[PDB]
Amino acid sequence: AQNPNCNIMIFHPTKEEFNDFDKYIAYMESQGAHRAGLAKIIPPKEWKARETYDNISEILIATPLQQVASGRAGVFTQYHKKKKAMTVGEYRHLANSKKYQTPPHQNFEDLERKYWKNRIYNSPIYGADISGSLFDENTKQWNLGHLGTIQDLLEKECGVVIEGVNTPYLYFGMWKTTFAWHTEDMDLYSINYLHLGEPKTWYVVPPEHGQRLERLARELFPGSSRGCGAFLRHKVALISPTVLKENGIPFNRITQEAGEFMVTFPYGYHAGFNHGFNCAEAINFATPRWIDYGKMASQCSCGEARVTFSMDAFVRILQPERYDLWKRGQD
Ligand SMILES: O=C(O)CNC(=O)C(=O)O
Ligand SMILES: [Mg+2]
Ligand code: NI
Ligand SMILES: [Zn+2]
Repeated sequence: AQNPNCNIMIFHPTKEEFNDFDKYIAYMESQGAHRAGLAKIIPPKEWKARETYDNISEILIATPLQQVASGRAGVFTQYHKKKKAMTVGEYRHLANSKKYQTPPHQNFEDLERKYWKNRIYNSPIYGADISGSLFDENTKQWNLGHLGTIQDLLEKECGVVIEGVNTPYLYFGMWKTTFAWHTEDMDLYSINYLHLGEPKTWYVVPPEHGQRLERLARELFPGSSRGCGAFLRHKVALISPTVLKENGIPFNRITQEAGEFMVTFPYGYHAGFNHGFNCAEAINFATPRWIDYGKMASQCSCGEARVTFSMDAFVRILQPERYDLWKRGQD
């Protein structure tokens, strides 16, 4: 079995290997990449997402989110307080202000220490889940706005035609902006490109060990656990690497830099933080290997998780028994 220790693998495709997305994902899996839950893909040196980032300041962040923490430094939840709209130019200024800027640090490890020590004492502002793309339409390889859709994959695999579309989202981050522990909707894959700015640190649990994370989460967030049998779908809970190590949960960490892709694999729990002002783009996708994960994905039916239009068909077709109860949570 390839990659039995579930290490995060890093790939360096040639420009020739960068032509066929599906084939390259399947190659990575042949080498065991999926076992980690997360892989890094460094694009060929000839490749570019677009010519420059000079003209992005007028993108609107219609609902910036202030991420307010509660709990203790290594075990906390965050809630998202909606703030007034601002442009990317305004947001970049805000991220760079004395109140919100990255502190002096030695290296990524020192910054990671400072994040876990101090995150809860600040409330950074995140521009998340903004429908759109920063890939030039003329970028033909690994353009996250031109991937094959999850609906077409399900049709090709299963023969059922369904409604729904599949489009990318932009994330504008600052120091301490945080993504809570989660898997993707319907345990899909995700791909994330860091277009510009400061890094993003990721933590990931191997898919084969996801239930160990869930068990710990139920212990650490006991009221949330009683409220919902899939409360990690709410995307609000954080657990530090120190805490994971204390409880014997297998995980790995890696820092993504501007110009690099990360792929998360089905049922790979992941969490992370941004080092400073940055812009990422991400999208879910599917492969044939995903189908069985989609059929087994947990679902939130308490009403908190509230997700896209397109998830309806996935639940309806892959999880008909759950559909009724899940839909009640949706409405
Ligand atoms: O970059 C972020 O804030 C969050 N991204 C993801 O969880 C992802 O790409 O799956
Ligand atoms: Mg603009
Ligand atoms: Ni994700
Ligand atoms: Zn729920």
